[PDB]
Amino acid sequence: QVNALCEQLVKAVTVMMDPNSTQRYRLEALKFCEEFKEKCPICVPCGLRLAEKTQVAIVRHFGLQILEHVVKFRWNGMSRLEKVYLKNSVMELIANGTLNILEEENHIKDALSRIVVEMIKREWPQHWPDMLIELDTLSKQGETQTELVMFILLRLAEDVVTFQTLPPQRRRDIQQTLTQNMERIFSFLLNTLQENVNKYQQVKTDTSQESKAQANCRVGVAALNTLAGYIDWVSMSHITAENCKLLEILCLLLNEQELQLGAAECLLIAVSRKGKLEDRKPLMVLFGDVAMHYILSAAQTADGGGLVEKHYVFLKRLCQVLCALGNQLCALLGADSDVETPSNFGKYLESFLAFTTHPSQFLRSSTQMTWGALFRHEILSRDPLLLAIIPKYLRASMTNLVKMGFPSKTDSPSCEYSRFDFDSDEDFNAFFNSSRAQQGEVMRLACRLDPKTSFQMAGEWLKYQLSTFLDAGSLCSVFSPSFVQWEAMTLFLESVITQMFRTLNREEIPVNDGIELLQMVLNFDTKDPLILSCVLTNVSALFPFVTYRPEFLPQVFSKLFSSVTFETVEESKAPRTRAVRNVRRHACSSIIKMCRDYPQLVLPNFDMLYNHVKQLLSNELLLTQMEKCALMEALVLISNQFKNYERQKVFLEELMAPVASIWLSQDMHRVLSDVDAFIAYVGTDQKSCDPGLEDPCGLNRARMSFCVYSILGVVKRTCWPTDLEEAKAGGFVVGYTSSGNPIFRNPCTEQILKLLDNLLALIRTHNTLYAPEMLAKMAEPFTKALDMLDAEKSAILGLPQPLLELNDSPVFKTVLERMQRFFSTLYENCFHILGKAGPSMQQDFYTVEDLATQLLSSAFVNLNNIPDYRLRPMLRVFVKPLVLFCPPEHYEALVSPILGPLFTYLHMRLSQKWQVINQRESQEMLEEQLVRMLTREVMDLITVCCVSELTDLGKCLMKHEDVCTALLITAFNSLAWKDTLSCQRTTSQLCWPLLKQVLSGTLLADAVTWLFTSVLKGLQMHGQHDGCMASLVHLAFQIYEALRPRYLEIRAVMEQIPEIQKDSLDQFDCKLLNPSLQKVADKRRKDQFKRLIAGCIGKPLGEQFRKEVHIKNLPSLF
Repeated sequence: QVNALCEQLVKAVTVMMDPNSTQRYRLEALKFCEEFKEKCPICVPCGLRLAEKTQVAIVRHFGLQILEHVVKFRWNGMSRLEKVYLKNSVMELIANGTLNILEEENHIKDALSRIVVEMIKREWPQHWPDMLIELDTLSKQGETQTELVMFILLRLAEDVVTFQTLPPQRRRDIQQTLTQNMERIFSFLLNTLQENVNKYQQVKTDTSQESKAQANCRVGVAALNTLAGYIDWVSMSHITAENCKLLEILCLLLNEQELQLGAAECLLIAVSRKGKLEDRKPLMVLFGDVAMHYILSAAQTADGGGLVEKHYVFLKRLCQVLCALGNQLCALLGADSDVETPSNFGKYLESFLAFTTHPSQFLRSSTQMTWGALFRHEILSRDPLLLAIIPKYLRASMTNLVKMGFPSKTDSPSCEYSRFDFDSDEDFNAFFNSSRAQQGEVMRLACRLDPKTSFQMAGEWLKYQLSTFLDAGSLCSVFSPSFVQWEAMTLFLESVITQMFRTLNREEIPVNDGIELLQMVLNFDTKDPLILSCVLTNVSALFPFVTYRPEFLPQVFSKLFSSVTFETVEESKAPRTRAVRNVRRHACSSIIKMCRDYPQLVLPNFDMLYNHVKQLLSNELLLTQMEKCALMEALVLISNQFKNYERQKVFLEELMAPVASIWLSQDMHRVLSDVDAFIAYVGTDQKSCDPGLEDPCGLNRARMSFCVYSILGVVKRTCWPTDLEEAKAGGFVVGYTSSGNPIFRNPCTEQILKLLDNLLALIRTHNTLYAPEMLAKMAEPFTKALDMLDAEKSAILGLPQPLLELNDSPVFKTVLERMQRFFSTLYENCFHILGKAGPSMQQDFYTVEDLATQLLSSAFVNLNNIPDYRLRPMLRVFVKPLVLFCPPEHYEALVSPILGPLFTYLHMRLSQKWQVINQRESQEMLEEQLVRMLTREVMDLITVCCVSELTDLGKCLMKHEDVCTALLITAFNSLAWKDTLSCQRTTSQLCWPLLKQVLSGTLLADAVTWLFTSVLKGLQMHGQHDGCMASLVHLAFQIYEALRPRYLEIRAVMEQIPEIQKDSLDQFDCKLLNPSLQKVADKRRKDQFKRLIAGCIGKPLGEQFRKEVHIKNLPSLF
């Protein structure tokens, strides 16, 4: 009667998991299986019958699965005798009903472990008085039983600590029972691991008894994985209980290749705990001769093996162990007197340096953080051993700055490890660039400790590159030793000199040697653009020496300005390569940096610099617009040093007059007004495309770009003297505020205000051009002229940038990309002008006649059709600086009338697109990521607009009604969105001040209904993140004691939270309703009602990647 039903089930399985079965028989079989679990009361003895070892494992995997199902749901409708019969029968399965440990399927053990762990979840807190003793006794009987016990303990700890697939009150009961008996649990795990490991040691080698070797080995693996499952979260006292004997056992396991990875992971998890400082002291035991003996022996033994998938991972693990150990030593010294410098610090530094010189790029990048923590420490940066290893570290660092080791090539021994750790040359390029940017900071931290040797090696390297001839891939290259060694030397010298002038006294600076190097790089000459860029960066790096010997100032000029006109490669026979543009750009940039950081040196030469610049501007076709306006920015930076209002005023009028004639001409005025004439001027209406006849339009859009760039530069660079006395003397102070603050006037104001109107017209036409009605007016080859650039797409999508040789590569290679870049840089540059316009000319720009209405009629014309990738730079570049740089007197004049409808539209749009996303390769995730970053920028803008404990401007906003009815729903509706980093930002900093200033209106608003659902749904959204849990509960506690003594409608949703006892709630609510603070005082009532809200706590996905989500102290191997 049951054996026939079990045969029917076996038929359902053999037709279910069969590729030959048609879908109809298959779907009906599935229905019979799920309906067997759901509809049958005799599923327990059937499932127990199917799990017999004699049956096929598949059927068994079904049977226990069925059984599992029972203890999940059908348990509720069960009797006591059925329960105890199920426990006894399942334990009989663990003791006897299991296949041989060597050949038993692992997933069978996993399902059985699911059963036992679920039965533990159900009744272990009270109904299992001797479960630990029982698991111990049954484990002692055999090896299979010990392994299964390891599975049960690991999965149990995973579910109770991380996944929380268990009633919450039972979760606290089980967690407290674990914490109480944790000494016995960890003692059992350690004793069993040591026992099975010792038996493995005694049976390491036998003639024909390998079954016990592989068996006890696998048992040791399971025990190590369970220990790794507990070490991550248990208290530190159990790790160091028996005088840290766990650490010595794990170190003894490092020599065993079959168990080394597990021991290394357990040790790494142990030393990576950022817990209580006094409990982390005994970790320093690992600096001893014994622990470092096993660690170093197993480490350099693993390196002796080739690039095998095992030895490399183990080597990474040990490297991370040494890193986290060093971070521990850095984190302990200085805070406690009992912590001292280890006796074997020198050998540790030598081995760590050996990891720094390793071919693997990953291993080299892993040590950089610990090195920075060593150099940054106050005590260890004075230890003579570290200072003794600093020269070797700097030499190895210089060796590491050269970009070599691409996985596609085979020129370096790093290429092999790069093939192991990376997918393509692009990944290796981006990773190497970032890690190099980090070793710049760590390397400077090393240079401040030994300036003499660092400057010595930098100078020697510079002389080497100036004298030595190296292979260069046309005599030009980007991957050759020439370019990579030139770049590495340039960055090294840059960091060395920068930190030198940052730390060294002026009395101890090698002026003669630095001046010598500056002369050597000024005399050096190359026709290669990239090398020329390296030379320019070396001149800008060596420039501080000019202050001691300003005689070099002419020649330096000659080196920079000549580089501005580096068209010597090709004039008109072929287009200029991207390398050339990069060189001229480096030249103009270096000129700006010189005029910005040393204005008093260039000021007496303002006449010759102005004359040479205007001689470069005499020919319109010679210089690029960015180059022209960059040199203009330099001239303005020099002009600021005049410190006289009328002088800088006259110079700016004369400088901007050519921009005034082109910008204020009625032809240009009509171009920026009519949307059709704008297209005819830019030239996007071209039906048939030919390389010729496109030049006049290029001069048109080039002239417009020149005007916009010039306005942006003059607004950005012009400034009045910092010192108030020099401001009054030069005529820059024209009044005083109501509060008594000074009033300043900018010389560029009178000129820029004449351009503001046409600028706003251009912004109007550009914002309108995104409408599909006007977008369809463009030609077919220019339908994507307003689309997002490919570099922006690959950048926001996280994918690496394309890898190309700058020496042989056109600047655009596509007229469509030239158009797209033009529209992007123009659209962003205009909002840069309006962004910097406020702080540049504050009162004269804020008192503009009908300012807010003109901005709403120019900058916010078509916000529906404007995409996200154009909206976010607008808010970050224009709105945020405009709000943050506006006084509270002019606050309600133009800030609020713009912020109201803008924030409203942001709430509506973000709500819509976020609904589209949450309702469910590179094209869709692109838009999704755009929405996410747009949400981040909106939340940051709203945050700084209202929070610095609420700021003054925030309250001045809270006076208004529209910004409140649009501000309150946004910050609290933002919690229900997937962006986790933006949730923690608004909760602790923004969401709470939004209530302390509406206490008088909260009674009239009755917003208790929307607020509690918003915060609860927001907890349901992320949940898993500990930060969002702590902050979201902090808000949940703040909104609990604030609205409960006012409304009774809180209990309408407070009781809708699942797994809630009315006795518990009413015994933690009514006692909280009455203050009784004079009777009972409590400060930590948060941890009391956290159990009252757990259906919203959220749980991470825990069916696919079980171990990685649970263990949070294991660094990713990357």
